[PDB]
Amino acid sequence: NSNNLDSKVGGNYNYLYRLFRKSNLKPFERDISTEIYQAGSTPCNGVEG
Amino acid sequence: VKNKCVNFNFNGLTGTGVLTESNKKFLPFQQFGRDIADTTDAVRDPQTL
Amino acid sequence: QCVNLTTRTQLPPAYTNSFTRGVYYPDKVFRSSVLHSTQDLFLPFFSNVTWFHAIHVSGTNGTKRFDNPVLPFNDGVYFASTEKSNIIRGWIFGTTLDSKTQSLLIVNNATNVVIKVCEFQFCNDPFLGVYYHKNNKSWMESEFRVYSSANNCTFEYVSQPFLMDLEGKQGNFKNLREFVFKNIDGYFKIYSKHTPINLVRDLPQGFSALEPLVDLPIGINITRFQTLLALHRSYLTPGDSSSGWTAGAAAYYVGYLQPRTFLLKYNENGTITDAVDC
Ligand SMILES: *[C@@H]1O[C@H](CO[C@@H]2O[C@@H](C)[C@@H](O)[C@@H](O)[C@@H]2O)[C@@H](O[C@@H]2O[C@H](CO)[C@@H](O)[C@H](O)[C@H]2NC(C)=O)[C@H](O[C@@H]2O[C@@H](C)[C@@H](O)[C@@H](O)[C@@H]2O)[C@H]1NC(C)=O
Ligand SMILES: *[C@@H]1O[C@H](CO)[C@@H](O[C@@H]2O[C@H](CO)[C@@H](O)[C@H](O)[C@H]2NC(C)=O)[C@H](O)[C@H]1NC(C)=O
Ligand SMILES: *[C@@H]1O[C@H](CO)[C@@H](O)[C@H](O)[C@H]1NC(C)=O
Ligand SMILES: *[C@@H]1O[C@H](CO)[C@@H](O)[C@H](O)[C@H]1NC(C)=O
Ligand SMILES: *[C@@H]1O[C@H](CO)[C@@H](O)[C@H](O)[C@H]1NC(C)=O
Ligand SMILES: *[C@@H]1O[C@H](CO)[C@@H](O)[C@H](O)[C@H]1NC(C)=O
Ligand SMILES: *[C@@H]1O[C@H](CO)[C@@H](O)[C@H](O)[C@H]1NC(C)=O
Ligand SMILES: *[C@@H]1O[C@H](CO)[C@@H](O)[C@H](O)[C@H]1NC(C)=O
Repeated sequence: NSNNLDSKVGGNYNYLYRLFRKSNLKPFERDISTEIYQAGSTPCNGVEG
Repeated sequence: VKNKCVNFNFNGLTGTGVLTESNKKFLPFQQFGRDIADTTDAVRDPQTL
Repeated sequence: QCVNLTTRTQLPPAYTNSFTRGVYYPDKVFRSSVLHSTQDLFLPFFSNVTWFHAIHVSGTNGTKRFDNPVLPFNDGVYFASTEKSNIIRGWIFGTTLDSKTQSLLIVNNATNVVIKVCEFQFCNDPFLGVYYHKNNKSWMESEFRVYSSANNCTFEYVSQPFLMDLEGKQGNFKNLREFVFKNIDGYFKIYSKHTPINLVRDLPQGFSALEPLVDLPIGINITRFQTLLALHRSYLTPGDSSSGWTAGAAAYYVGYLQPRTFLLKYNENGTITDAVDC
């Protein structure tokens, strides 16, 4: 636990996690892309909505 | 200790036996040698090489 | 920076037979006078291997082949190279060769060896280039057109400086370099071997076990790769940096590894001298 280091009174937002990936990651694989995820059938064009 | 029956711990690999000078020429990336029974029968000394 | 080459003659792809090449040491365990059976990603014996040329033969039509296409990286790549003037400069591996995804660059800058996992905006026609000076009668490296921008990365490695003479030797191929590239569990496995050899056109027939070269902790998704070559410029073949170039004679062969069981023979000296594809 690192609550005394990685927590801020107003909220520490410097740590991020990847959500909405097309497929599961392979072992020891890193994905740092920031492309907009397409959950529905409507294509995205680099914008969120 | 050579030419004597001793317990040996070579780079974490433990065993018992007699160590003698070997004519085998290990490749630079190789550390252990095994026979047809998969037993460690040759070893490179980590210090004297 | 980004420059696309022109005046390239269109020719059908070439295919050759890999007889027994592509065998590498499965592990780092010494074995002597044994027959060892192991299941691993191997190049099948007598496999259909793609062949790419780099050659400029003059004439009314001639042939100007400078082959650096983007080839698939399915499960592992056997890359053989027959050359005499060090034409092959390196490779780039990735999924989308642009800034969207991270890519691995293994290049020879004619002074150091650069291995970089970085977000590269690769050119459509990436290459390297040396220049021949009539007064000096020497070849110097002058062009590096692999990528446009590099950003958002982790992996950097620069080798010790060397000379790596760039003279345009003429005659027969005097170097055969074999590489095995694998991408397993976030690790880029590179096995390498070098052979003198002496022949004209095709891949030499024989056996040569590839020894482990490097274990890069890469950790990226790889499905495609492109070979970065070196072109020649001099007082001849004039142009505007897009058509004023000549390609030194070289060939490189690409094959794909599959999960196979191989029976290798370790001689009394611990060298793999023969193999059987079960
Ligand atoms: C991934 O790249 C982002 C863009 O880098 C900028 O653009 C490049 C083309 C190049 O010119 C480079 O020099 C620039 O700095 C990094 O910056 C973040 O980009 C996001 C847009 O997706 C933006 O919202 C952030 O403000 C910006 N931050 C900074 C400090 O520039 C990324 O940096 C990291 O990711 C961010 C989400 C943020 O957490 C930032 O603090 C991080 O350092 C790069 N990501 C990496 C390196 O993981
Ligand atoms: C590694 O990259 C390949 C290609 O970029 C990914 O395969 C693609 O997967 C998407 C869906 O996930 C498909 O729509 C594409 O058609 C696929 N392309 C190819 C060439 O196969 C693969 O999913 C990636 N692997 C990981 C673990 O992210
Ligand atoms: C330390 O190990 C090296 C092997 O790299 C060896 O050459 C050297 O003799 C060793 N020194 C001592 C004091 O044992
Ligand atoms: C090379 O061709 C591609 C075609 O996809 C083009 O996008 C790129 O701009 C060209 N490079 C140049 C003109 O330098
Ligand atoms: C190799 O494959 C190509 C097409 O992929 C085919 O034309 C050629 O005949 C094959 N080689 C052999 C020896 O069958
Ligand atoms: C190749 O790159 C290395 C470091 O990236 C650099 O030191 C070297 O000078 C380069 N070689 C050239 C530009 O010919
Ligand atoms: C010849 O070599 C010298 C140093 O090696 C270099 O400064 C000079 O530019 C070269 N000649 C030409 C025409 O580039
Ligand atoms: C094994 O090594 C010895 C000594 O170096 C040599 O005489 C012998 O020819 C080698 N065996 C083979 C098959 O090369």
